[PDB]
Amino acid sequence: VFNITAELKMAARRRGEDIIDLSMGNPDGPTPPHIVEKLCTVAQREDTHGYSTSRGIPRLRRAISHWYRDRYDVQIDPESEAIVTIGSKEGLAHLMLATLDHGDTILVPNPSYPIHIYGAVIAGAQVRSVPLVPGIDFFNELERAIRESIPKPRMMILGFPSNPTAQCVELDFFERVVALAKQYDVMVVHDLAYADIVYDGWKAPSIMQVPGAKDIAVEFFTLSKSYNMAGWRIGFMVGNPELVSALARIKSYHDYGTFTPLQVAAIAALEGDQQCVRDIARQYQQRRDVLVKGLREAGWMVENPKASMYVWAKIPEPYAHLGSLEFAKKLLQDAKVSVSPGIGFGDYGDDHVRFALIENRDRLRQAVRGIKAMFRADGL
Amino acid sequence: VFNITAELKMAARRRGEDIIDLSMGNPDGPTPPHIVEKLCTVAQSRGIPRLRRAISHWYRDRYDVQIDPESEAIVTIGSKEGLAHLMLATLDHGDTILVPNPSYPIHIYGAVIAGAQVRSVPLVPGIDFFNELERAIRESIPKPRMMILGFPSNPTAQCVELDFFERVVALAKQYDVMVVHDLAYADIVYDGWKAPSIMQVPGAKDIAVEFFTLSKSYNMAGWRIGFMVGNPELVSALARIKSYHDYPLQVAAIAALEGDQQCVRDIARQYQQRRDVLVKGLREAGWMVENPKASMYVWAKIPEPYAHLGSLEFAKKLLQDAKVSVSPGIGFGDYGDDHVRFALIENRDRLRQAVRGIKAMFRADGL
Amino acid sequence: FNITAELKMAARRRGEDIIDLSMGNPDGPTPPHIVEKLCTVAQRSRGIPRLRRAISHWYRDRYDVQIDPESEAIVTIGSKEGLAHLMLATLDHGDTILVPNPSYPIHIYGAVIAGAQVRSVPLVPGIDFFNELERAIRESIPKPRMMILGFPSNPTAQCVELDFFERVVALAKQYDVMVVHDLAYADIVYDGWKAPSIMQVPGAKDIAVEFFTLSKSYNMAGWRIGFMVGNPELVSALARIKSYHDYGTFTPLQVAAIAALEGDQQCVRDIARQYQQRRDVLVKGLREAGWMVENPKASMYVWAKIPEPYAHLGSLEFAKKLLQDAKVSVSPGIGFGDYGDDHVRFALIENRDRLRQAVRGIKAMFRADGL
Amino acid sequence: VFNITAELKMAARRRGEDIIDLSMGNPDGPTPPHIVEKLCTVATSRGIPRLRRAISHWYRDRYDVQIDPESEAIVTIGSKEGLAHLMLATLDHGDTILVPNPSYPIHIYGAVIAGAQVRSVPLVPGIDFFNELERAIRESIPKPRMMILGFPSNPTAQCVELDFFERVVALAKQYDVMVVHDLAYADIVYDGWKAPSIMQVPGAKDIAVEFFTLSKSYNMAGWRIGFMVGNPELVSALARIKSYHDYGTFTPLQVAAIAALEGDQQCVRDIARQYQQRRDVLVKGLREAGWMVENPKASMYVWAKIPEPYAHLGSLEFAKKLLQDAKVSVSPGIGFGDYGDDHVRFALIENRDRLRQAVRGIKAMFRADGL
Ligand SMILES: Cc1ncc(COP(=O)(O)O)c(C=O)c1O
Ligand SMILES: *Cc1c(COP(=O)(O)O)cnc(C)c1O
Repeated sequence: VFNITAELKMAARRRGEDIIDLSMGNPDGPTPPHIVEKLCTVAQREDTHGYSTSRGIPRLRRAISHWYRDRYDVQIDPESEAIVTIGSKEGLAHLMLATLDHGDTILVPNPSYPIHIYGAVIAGAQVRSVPLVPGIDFFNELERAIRESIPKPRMMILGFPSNPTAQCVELDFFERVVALAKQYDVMVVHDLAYADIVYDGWKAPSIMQVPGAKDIAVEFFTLSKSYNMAGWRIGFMVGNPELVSALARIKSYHDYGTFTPLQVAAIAALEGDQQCVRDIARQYQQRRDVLVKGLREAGWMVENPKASMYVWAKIPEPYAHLGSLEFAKKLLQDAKVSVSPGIGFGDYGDDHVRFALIENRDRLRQAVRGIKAMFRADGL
Repeated sequence: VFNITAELKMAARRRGEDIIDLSMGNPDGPTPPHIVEKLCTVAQSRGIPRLRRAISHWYRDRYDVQIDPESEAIVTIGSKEGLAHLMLATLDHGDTILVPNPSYPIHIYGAVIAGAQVRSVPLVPGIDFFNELERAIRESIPKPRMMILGFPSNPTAQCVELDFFERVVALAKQYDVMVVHDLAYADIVYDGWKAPSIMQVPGAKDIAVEFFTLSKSYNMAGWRIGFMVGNPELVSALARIKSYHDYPLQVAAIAALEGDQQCVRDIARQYQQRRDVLVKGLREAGWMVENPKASMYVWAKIPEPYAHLGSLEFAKKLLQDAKVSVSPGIGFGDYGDDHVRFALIENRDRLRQAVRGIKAMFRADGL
Repeated sequence: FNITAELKMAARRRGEDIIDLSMGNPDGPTPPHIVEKLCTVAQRSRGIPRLRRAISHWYRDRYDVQIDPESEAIVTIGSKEGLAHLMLATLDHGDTILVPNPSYPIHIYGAVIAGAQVRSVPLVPGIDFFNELERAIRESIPKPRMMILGFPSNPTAQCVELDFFERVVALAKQYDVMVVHDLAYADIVYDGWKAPSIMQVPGAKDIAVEFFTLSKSYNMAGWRIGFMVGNPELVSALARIKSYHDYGTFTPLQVAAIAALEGDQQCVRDIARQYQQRRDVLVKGLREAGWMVENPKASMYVWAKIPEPYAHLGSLEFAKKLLQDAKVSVSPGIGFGDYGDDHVRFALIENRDRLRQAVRGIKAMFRADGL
Repeated sequence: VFNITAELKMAARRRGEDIIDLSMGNPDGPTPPHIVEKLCTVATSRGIPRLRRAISHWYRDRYDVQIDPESEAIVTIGSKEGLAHLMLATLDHGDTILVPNPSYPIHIYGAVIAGAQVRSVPLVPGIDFFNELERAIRESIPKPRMMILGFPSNPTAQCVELDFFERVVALAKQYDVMVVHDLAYADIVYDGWKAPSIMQVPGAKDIAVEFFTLSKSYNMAGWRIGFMVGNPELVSALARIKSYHDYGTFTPLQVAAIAALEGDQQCVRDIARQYQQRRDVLVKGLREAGWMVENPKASMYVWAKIPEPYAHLGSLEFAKKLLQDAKVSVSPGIGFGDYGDDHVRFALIENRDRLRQAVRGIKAMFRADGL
């Protein structure tokens, strides 16, 4: 369905229209200079080679261990419990191949990030979606989902802060999941891509802070959003040492490691001064504030996200009959603002659209003006 | 879990106990002698045309339904097998199907063949089955390929009216989800209650198939002869799968269908009287079990004071203390853990003996 | 086989008297003492414990072989269905099995049901079979899970000695490839011969199972009753699979199976010797006509090399010629694998007079043609 | 099984032995500055149009082949991964693919990971490869869906001419078996020899695709960039699976890739020359010691027949001896398929002084063995 709104947008650009594109999570801004300089400097050294070791260069797995200790007081063995990925999409897709085949089911929330589905369907797995929405007991539905699939699902894939809803959970959420996943012996994957994209002084919890999460869980983190990595993919997975090893084995038949100069560049991102991450977080918080306040002054009472790069907006009553896909087309044609239709994230999302905070503030104000002129011209 | 209770039962008889076996669902009764005689005489790809003509007449005479015997009917060696081959023809390996909970698992073998995965759908008092069915469809990605239903129902004895089927069929067509219906207990009905066929619903043949076995109606337990009727493209799919075998009870089985039918009535009558003894008996003992309106089963809710134990442990209690073997409800799914299933497959004297074994158990536990 | 069965029926609807030696179904009646028990018990998960005892005694008295009735034998609803279930128990979807070419396709149903791929191993005169079998084992990755064999063979009638099996078993142990052997035609033996069991090879049960269908030895076509013996862990696999499938094998057939296997074997001796006399009439008639066929020593088939003037036709089109011109239906050899395409199969399923009418139509065809 | 050889090597280093590592074929030389520069200054699923145009020009200039950049070309993330995805897009459980033996093990793996089974076809002096190749097609049911080839070859260094490819293509077209060709070593050619593309065969595109990686030609090892050309449907298939995975655009790397293809091509010739010089030193050195290895005509590899006195040890054991006695790590031929158990592979990935050091170790080992 995102193909549909990608086409309409591109048609609008080719018509010459000035479209505020708030429909993708591609960071707009530049990569921090220390990171780019390392990459370039290391690539230019005659002794450098692109290929590296199966699990990542030891110094980088060390940096990831340190990142866990410092942020979460969590122990990750760099030798056995950490592995460098070529971004989390690669990482996940490969964990699924290693772990899933025809005859297996994974559980995903609805609405959620569709990448987690594709990988599993590509690996041969079936997907069972679990409602994650206001006024439904998630833990009842998750436990139903486990009990009422035969055979039980091998795995459940969660991601907080959430894409697309911006939902944040505290540590007692993770305790429940973990105790539940151990009870039925279902593996937990957790996607921590938005851990640094956090507003109002809040911190994102890792699942690896629960005692014995390592016995049942793995956790993916990507550098894309925290460090504005554009046209570069790198991250890691940690936790259960057998799952880390199964990802290592599958990867050795696919790649020669992550591009070495990018791995060295990741060391410079993860180590040392993290002001560039706080600035990126801050830049999103203020874009959030212009968007949310502006939509509200126009009479669209959108909810204020506590994290992620997304405002997950409930379709106003007077347009609710249209559906998300139809509404998002209207926003594009009438307001000259590209959004993602909520239905693209699962059927429980059809009453919403998602905005990504990827244009600057003036542009955002221009998006708000376009939406407000639409309301006015529709008689609202 | 049935293997668990089939082995404790055989361990009890290993020990010289007089166990009243009400746990299998297999007729004790004699096959009508005219059918057995025709087997003796005969001994001296879609199935025999004659046998396929017989099902067509059957479908017309019972249900006013048109079945073309050239294309819309196929003989099977039983519904487990036929369901296996359909699944094989219709699923990609690993695909999903919908099974009610609680229900008799006629899919297990198909699941082994197709690598099928089951989404269990609650079919229980208190919950809206259609909302749950549509939910399970929607929430499985990709969509399930089929839903397997059976009325009258094993193990619940739940019967349905035509309007259920017109409602399943309308929903099936809405999501292009194939409907398989097992009419195995169509003749075992009580009190002028009657069993509709999903094929009475107009346009059913665009989305549904129906299986019937001879084993319950005619006491042909293990003769394994049945048939499938429905969509002609799915009949043809089965015929392909059967043709890979490249290959007498079929012939004998003609007598069952096109012969005199009083024996089918007499069989249902036998089960009805048996039902009356156990139900009456259990109730004298204060076990206020529901009277079934159809099928060979009494679906008994576990008395509150035995509720804590769960179906498995109550069944162990029953086997140890009352010398009666029952099917624990959880063998039919988690939504059956508060029941047991009795099969009316012993004689009435023996049903009485079981009633007295249950009573005493209750006398000794202070009820 | 469908093609030739359609042309045959076409010819009959046109009023032609076709001598059908194409189908392969026993025409004789089931011995009374067998039928008797089917009737009587009908009126009144591993197989009946008594029937598995009758299998155990069968192997002890015919092959001096110990088969433990409680763990090493199991009753089947025929060998085709029995093989499918074994395959479901031991194959992962998409795995490969080895099969001789040419051979009768008893594997096909299992292959489709278990999702198995097939690798054929040429089994023909002048090709080292063991070379090809091991080569087929080594050139497949992952290793094939099983090889399927059947001696006396359908369609070639080939017979092997006990040494052929001790090499198979020894090879199968080397690579850890399961052996399945089909003893179907063991009792259909001629001229004083006794057919050997793979289970006579010491430690055969470590790597192999053996299947017997009652159909051929006892005129029990359509009865769908046989057994498997061998490895206890493979038998237990089959017992599990079968428990999901059916409540149990039709007891009257099981008790009929006991009459067949226990006691007086005079009726199997008589069936054999009948096939022998039919063999002699067809083999002799065909040679008299300058069709120099091989003579089988077991089984019901005369595996007949296509005469050279008709070799360019292939087995399909030549068999069509037999049907059209001689009024005889044979099974083309290609239906058994491409390495059969210079043969046709004859089944000894008509009476001697009918077999002579065939030989006669065939003689006239050579005479009408150039030969 | 190259894990055993990599573990022994690491053990030796851990003991301070100076090991000349000629096992894993990892290019050791630097990427040309002009390529690497484009990484610094720049920092759909079919690829940047300009890159696909460069691909097109490369096929037109080198081979006189027309490849529509719109429909017949796709940027991969390198051949290893790109092939792995083509396999996931085209293969599942129930398929079999065909691979030579000995051959490049990474093809086998992508296929297996996708769930295909693999049938290997001997490609060795003394055996007729096309006869065995057609047998492998005909004797597997279902018939294999694809065959994967690569010349010049890893590990054997075999080079073929266009005549070879036009017989593959015709055989492929006769049986409708797709053909995958790996052109990774197109530029690593010696002594004026030249490697053809399967696309020079007219109608190749109806049945065939070709992979080329920038890794060897341009010392871009681990850069995760290449492309695939040929059949538009297999190209579209690769395109769709890429969309769903969304592993990334990697414009900087595509941009660098453009610099490789459009830049001065002398660096490629320099790279080939360097390997030709290292080959001259290893071949001449071994021969002076009395090990008369075949001179490769292309590829980073010397494919050395185990000398007769050591033949009996087999390749893994002879490789181990080479590491212990000569202080040289080689890859044992059996890791490439059973038909390679009589060779070892050297990779020309160490400089000439080091190659001299290897040779001296190997000579000292022949001398201590009295051979
Ligand atoms: C939940 C989540 N995980 C991962 C990613 C990005 O993954 P990668 O590291 O491959 O860039 C995103 C970007 O959309 C995301 O939203
Ligand atoms: C091409 C390549 C290889 C190939 O050598 P093998 O030892 O045969 O695997 C290895 N590593 C890299 C980085 C390569 O590019």
